[PDB]
Amino acid sequence: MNAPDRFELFLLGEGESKLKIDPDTKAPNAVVITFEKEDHTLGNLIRAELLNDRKVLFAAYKVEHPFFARFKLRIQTTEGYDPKDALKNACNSIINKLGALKTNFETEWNLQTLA
Amino acid sequence: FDMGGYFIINGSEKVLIAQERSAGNIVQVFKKAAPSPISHVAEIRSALE
Amino acid sequence: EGPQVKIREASKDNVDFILSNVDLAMANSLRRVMIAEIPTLAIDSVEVETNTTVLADEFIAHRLGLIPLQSMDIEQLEYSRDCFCEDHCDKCSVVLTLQAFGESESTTNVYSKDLVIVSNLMGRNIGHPIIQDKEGNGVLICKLRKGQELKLTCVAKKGIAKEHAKWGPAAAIEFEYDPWNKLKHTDYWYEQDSAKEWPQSKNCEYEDPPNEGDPFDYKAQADTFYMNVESVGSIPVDQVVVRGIDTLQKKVASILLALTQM
Amino acid sequence: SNTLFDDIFQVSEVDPGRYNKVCRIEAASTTQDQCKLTLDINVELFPVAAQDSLTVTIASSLNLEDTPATRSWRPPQAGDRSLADDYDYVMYGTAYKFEEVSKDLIAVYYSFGGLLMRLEGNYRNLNNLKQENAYLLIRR
Amino acid sequence: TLSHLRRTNTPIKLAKPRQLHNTHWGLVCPAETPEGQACGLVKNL
Amino acid sequence: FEDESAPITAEDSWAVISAFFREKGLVSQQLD
Amino acid sequence: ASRHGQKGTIGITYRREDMPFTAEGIVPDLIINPHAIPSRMTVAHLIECLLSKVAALSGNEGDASPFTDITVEGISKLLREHGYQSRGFEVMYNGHTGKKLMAQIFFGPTYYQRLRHMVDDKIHARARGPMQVLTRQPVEGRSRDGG
Amino acid sequence: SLHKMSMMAHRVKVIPYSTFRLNLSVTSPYNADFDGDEMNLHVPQSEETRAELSQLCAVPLQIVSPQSNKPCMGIVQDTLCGIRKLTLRDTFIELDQVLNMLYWVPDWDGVIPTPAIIKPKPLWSGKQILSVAIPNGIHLQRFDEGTTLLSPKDNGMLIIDGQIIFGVVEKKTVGSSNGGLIHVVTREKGPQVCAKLFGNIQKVVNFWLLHNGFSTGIGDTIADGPTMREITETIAEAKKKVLDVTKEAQANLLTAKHGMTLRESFEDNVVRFLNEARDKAGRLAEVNLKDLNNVKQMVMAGSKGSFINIAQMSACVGQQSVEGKRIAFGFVDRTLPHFSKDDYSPESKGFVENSYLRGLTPQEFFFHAMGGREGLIDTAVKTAETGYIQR
Amino acid sequence: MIVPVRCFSCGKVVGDKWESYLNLLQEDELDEGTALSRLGLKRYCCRRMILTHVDLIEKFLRYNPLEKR
Amino acid sequence: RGNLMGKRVDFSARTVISGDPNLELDQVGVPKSIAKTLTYPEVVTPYNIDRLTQLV
Amino acid sequence: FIVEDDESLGHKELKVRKGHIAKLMATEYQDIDVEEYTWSSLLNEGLVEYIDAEEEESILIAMQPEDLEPAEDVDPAKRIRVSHHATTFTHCEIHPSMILGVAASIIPFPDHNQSPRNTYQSAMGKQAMGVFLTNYNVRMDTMANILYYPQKPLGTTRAMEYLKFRELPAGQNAIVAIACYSGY
RNA sequence: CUAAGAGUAC
Ligand SMILES: [Mg+2]
Ligand SMILES: [Zn+2]
Ligand SMILES: [Zn+2]
Repeated sequence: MNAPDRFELFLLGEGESKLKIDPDTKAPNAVVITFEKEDHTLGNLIRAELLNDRKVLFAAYKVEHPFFARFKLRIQTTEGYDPKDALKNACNSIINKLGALKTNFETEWNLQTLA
Repeated sequence: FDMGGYFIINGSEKVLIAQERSAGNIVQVFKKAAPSPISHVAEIRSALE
Repeated sequence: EGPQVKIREASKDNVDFILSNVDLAMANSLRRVMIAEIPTLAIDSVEVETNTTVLADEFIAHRLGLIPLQSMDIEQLEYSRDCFCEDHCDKCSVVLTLQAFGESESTTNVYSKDLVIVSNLMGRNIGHPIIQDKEGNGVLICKLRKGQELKLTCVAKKGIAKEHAKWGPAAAIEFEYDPWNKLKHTDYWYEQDSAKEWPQSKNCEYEDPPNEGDPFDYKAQADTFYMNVESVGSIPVDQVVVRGIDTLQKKVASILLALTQM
Repeated sequence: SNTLFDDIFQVSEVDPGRYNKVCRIEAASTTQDQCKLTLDINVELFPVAAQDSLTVTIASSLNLEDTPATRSWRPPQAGDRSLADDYDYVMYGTAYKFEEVSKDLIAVYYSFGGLLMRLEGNYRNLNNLKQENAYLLIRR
Repeated sequence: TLSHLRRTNTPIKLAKPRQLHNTHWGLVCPAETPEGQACGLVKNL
Repeated sequence: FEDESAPITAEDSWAVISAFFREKGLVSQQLD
Repeated sequence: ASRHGQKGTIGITYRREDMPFTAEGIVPDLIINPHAIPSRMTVAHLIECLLSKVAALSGNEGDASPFTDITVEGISKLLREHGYQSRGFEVMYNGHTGKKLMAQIFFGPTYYQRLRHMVDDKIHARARGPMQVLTRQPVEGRSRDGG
Repeated sequence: SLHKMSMMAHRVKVIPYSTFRLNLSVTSPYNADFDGDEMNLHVPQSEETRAELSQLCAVPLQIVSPQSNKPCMGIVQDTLCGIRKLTLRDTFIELDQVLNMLYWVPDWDGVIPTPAIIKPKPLWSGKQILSVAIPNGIHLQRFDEGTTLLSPKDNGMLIIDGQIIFGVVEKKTVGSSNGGLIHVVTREKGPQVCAKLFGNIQKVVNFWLLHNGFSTGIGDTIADGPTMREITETIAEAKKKVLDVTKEAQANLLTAKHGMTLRESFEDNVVRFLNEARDKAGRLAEVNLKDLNNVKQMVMAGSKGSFINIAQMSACVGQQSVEGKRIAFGFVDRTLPHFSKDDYSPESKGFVENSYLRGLTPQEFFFHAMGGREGLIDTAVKTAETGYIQR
Repeated sequence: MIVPVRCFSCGKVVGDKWESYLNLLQEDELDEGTALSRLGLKRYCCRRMILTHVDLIEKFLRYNPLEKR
Repeated sequence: RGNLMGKRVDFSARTVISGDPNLELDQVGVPKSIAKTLTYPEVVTPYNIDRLTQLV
Repeated sequence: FIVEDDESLGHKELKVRKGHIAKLMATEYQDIDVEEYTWSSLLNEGLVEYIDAEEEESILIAMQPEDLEPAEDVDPAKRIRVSHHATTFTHCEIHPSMILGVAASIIPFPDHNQSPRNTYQSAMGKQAMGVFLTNYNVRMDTMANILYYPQKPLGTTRAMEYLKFRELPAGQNAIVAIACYSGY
């Protein structure tokens, strides 16, 4: 009766965007980015790749409520480093690693004969 | 699998719950309370089937 | 350069491999994508013309939605939501038909091999119900006493396991790391001796056992994950892994595109 | 910045208690006959055994330069130089009691996130310790 | 249905009928009775 | 088993119980 | 509810990828709170879970009759022979991050009943509606849009 | 709705499912579970009623009850257990999990605390992260049994300026107890800050317990062989003492305690012996249980369970009593037809020497059923009578 | 009622193994565990999916059809 | 007792309750259907003309 | 069960022996050619007896035959039982698990539970959803609830195969984890 | 519609 449609887990609704960025006032050079129609699958990966960065002072994420498929991600970097740039670098690193893994798995599978 | 043991009254399945009672033709002796002038009462609920 | 993979076993439905030189987050994200995010074909809509069976209409519709269907070329199919047709067309759906009658004095079994594709597949490799057993009969959809009939038409769209588990091609995914507990990510419950009471995993043979005298290594991270991916049958298991990686990469690329466009 | 205190102690006892990663050690100063120490240490991260000589220092800051936490902690960047570079086991805590054990002896209590330390000795060299935050540095 | 077809009701003295008596052994279920007002009064064979 | 007059075991009593429920049923009292 | 008076409603539902999983990829159908166990002392629930795990592994049927000489020791030995921890604990991994859970989880099959009390037969709200003819007060019952 | 706290003003949050949703901490004043309980909602229809509902009946204003001048809401269930596990001395948290837990606190000021251990690896302690939730400026000092200014057992509690100096946080600190953290915070900073503290503690501890995990199993009710042997020896010694007292009474050598008959004194002695036997066996079993035992962990945190639960599940269920007496001779001079006449032995009159782990013999099962039936009957009669008295 | 199409927990397709399972039990006189292992059901989720099924549809098939053609 | 000391009322709801660790202490989760059924009368003011018009 | 002197063995023993069990087994297997041996045959030959509460006052009952009839290193895992140290039995319980009713006979390991939990389950299993009859499709009942996939219990009692619970189950075997996962 | 009864949830 009150159950929401399942496609609301991954389909953007009317009048909302995938990302929204809000400057954070608690600490300098920090932003909070709300990802809509996303969950842990993306958040944990992005956060860890951000934490691999050396100029990122703080990186965390949280899913405030399981009912809604959205999560908040707080990023704070050193002075002179745009947190949006940090997010871009983390995403580019993730894509490069996944491409390398896809290539390696394809090569390893082609080496098989019993499949 | 239906086991029966019920009636069909106006299309409704009706079951008779077993009603518990005290047995008849048995002498039972009971002590009475202090205020009452009778101390013990032996009674039988006589009945003939 | 990057994450390294070495696969132990390969089959038609199972691939057992080792994923080394990779972060725990990346391995877990890949596992989650394989479980939930890979597109697949499955029956979505059912029009029941005749049903004199002993099963309810939505009972059979639910069973039909759970029938695995070939999804090799599912990328060439469109989602019904972003197709310009009215309800369903040939660019976004596959139409199957089931028509069974109880003409035999014995029970007649309605299998998934009886499903017949009516729409024009346009050369794609989608729609055919997946047959695995040796007898050649697929899933046991229903049973018919003599004289009973079942006529119905199914429309199958592409979907993901997030919308409904019937679109999941992944079945179970074994996932393990650090079999010897050298990272001390668990504290083993025990009564007398933890080592004796906890059976060793099969992957313990692939790592060096701890020396029992060395100090705890506080700098070591988690890598070298042993993963075993099973396939329901909708797509080959190697394609399951490859499409999971592709889907995760597409998600991250979409994040980048949105960030750049805004 | 400058070491508020420093000495060399010998450990006489290590008590695991009910813990698996933390042990409480009692130590006696090898030079002074009245300075003694009790300290909880993450033995998993820094093993300690009985009859072990430990150089123990209490400082007000880790930067080599003199003092000019209220500032957010940051991961140590490559090339950063700090007092901790000269020691093996560094903790950061707060003083929470200055007990007067006797006429000459005073004891100072420190808490490093729940790991407790009690340093007792004559007040002539423990005077530098005051009610504030302090770094405890240990080298074997 | 099976439980309903084997149900006994006791209409409701100075006794304590709600208690599970010793003599109830093997004749009525030691643990099967409503939690409401009927506790102990309604029994099952 | 082989001996006809051997004493029964705790496992044997279920056979007896089965026979009872073959002749009586669950609602024997109502019908009776 | 289980067969031991462990009634409860569904708090939330998680998809498979969010549930904790064992090394074999098995995820639970249900997760119940540990705190339901100690106060209620439903040991039979745990014993039945262990016996069900053994029976599902071996293909037999667990004989859970009351006054038999079946002990947790024997069930544990049989479970150990099958290659699992004798007390039913399994090393599980957090669904969100994939990291090992510091604590091992009691895990196994258990028989549950769906009870007749569903929330959709109980939810009821009333702004304004039919009034009783005598007292001019709201009528009684959700079947009558009562107050 | 037996008291004013069972009717409180809440703020609406519209959610997409068919049940009312409420914080775990507020269930105690409502006496509400989630095993099918239903609750009612009333909407004020005017600004005056709205205003006085928000300013007099609001949940934060009800935190400290006039009933016993102590808070009525506290940390309960998972969070309680979790917090005890989080504040142990052993608990240490790495940088990534620390950043997550810090971000999970809504009002966190945005500064990362200096880790308790800086070298060779930056580690934070559980107390350090939990102290972020506690508002700045709170002081608390409680001394448990045997705690000194140094805590060898880590018991007691010392919090200075909102930082936990020492002590394992458990029921006595964050439960609905007088002088606890809830009481101090509400009396110092106000009800709003206390409600915010509830939220912060719940969020952080729930996240940590999510990523740490907690379970319980059948193995948690098992004591090793030597402890079981000692428990059996204790039970046997108690049965021997009961037999000796029975022999003295049968020889008539027992003298009646003044104010009671011979049989009453004998029953008192037997019941005392069996009760202390169950207590001793339970104490042995509890001592045997390791700190990793999950039932022991829940008892120590105080979230659920007690010593008697451990004793009954692992050592011995104990003496079953009906109407305050041992099981009566329902048959002529015997409790069941499986015993001889005039048998006053512990097993005859309802002593359950087996634990729930071992299982009950048929006689013990029936006697336990009689005890449970007495409990249920008492529940029904009690609720009726207490309702009338309360009205 | 009738054998489920997929295992509830993991999602392995077990609706095509009911007839093979019965054939193994009857024709080959295998015990349940060996038959389940032979069919490829290794996780105990699938094993309980197939082992505990009760095929009620047979009973439903005994009654004469309501609408007979 | 049945009609004066206590009586049935309008603008009331009832349903099953669930726990939510992600709700504040003073918050209550309300089903969307119930929120759509129960109503509050807000007087039209220059301060709330816009949002009330939008709701209408 | 009836117990007599049985002078041949020199001690009390059940009147029933392996031969009667064999005949009952043969009759049951034939039902699923020999002379029929039914419960009435046991009744007529003086093998079993009907006892009410009044007659039960004047008899001694053995709980189980194998442990209480024969005249007198043990497994520590087994529960403690007393021999009663008395050999004058007149009857033997056919099976102690038969003291339970229809609803309580479904509980697995009821002797390892607190009694109020058994009472709660007895009350709550009548509200369990299963298949009440196989002909539900031809009955126009006011309300009917049916599971799609009833499953027989993995842990099952011996008494529940007389209650047809395996034929008409009212539940499912769900994979359950006991964990403080998310606080929900 | 009204009334009576039965079963039931916390
Ligand atoms: Mg409740
Ligand atoms: Zn289309
Ligand atoms: Zn499975």
